[PDB]
Amino acid sequence: AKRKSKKNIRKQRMKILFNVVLEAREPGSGRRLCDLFMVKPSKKDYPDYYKIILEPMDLKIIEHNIRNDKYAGEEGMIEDMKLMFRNARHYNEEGSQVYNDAHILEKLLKEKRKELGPL
Ligand code: NI
Ligand code: NI
Ligand code: NI
Repeated sequence: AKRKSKKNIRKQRMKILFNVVLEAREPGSGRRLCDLFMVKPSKKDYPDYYKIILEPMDLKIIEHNIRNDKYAGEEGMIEDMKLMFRNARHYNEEGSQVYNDAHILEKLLKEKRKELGPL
C-alpha cells in the first residue's frame, strides 16, 4: 500500500532531477550544457582519459540506472551525478567551458533537490 506510492514518488523525483540537468541551457547562446556529459569519451580514441578517470560516468549510464530501478533513492542517483561532475572537473582545466558547465549543472541539481523538499 504505502510502499508502492513511496517508490513512485522517489522515481518521479529522480526523473525531475534528471530532466533539470538534461534541459539546462546557457543564457544568450541557448547551448545545452549537458552535451559533453551524455556519453563518456571513446577509450579507443582517448586512452589517456581512462588513465586519469578510473570510474567513468555519463548521463546514458544514469538514465539506464533510473529506468531499470537500480537506485534505492535519489541520493544514489545524485552520487552518480556528482561522480560525473567530479570526473569532468578532474580531467578538464579550471576555467574551461566543460569545467564551468559541471559546476553550474551540479548547482542546478542541488537547487532543484532543495525545491522538491523532504520526501
Ligand atoms: Ni589526477
Ligand atoms: Ni544494466
Ligand atoms: Ni558559481
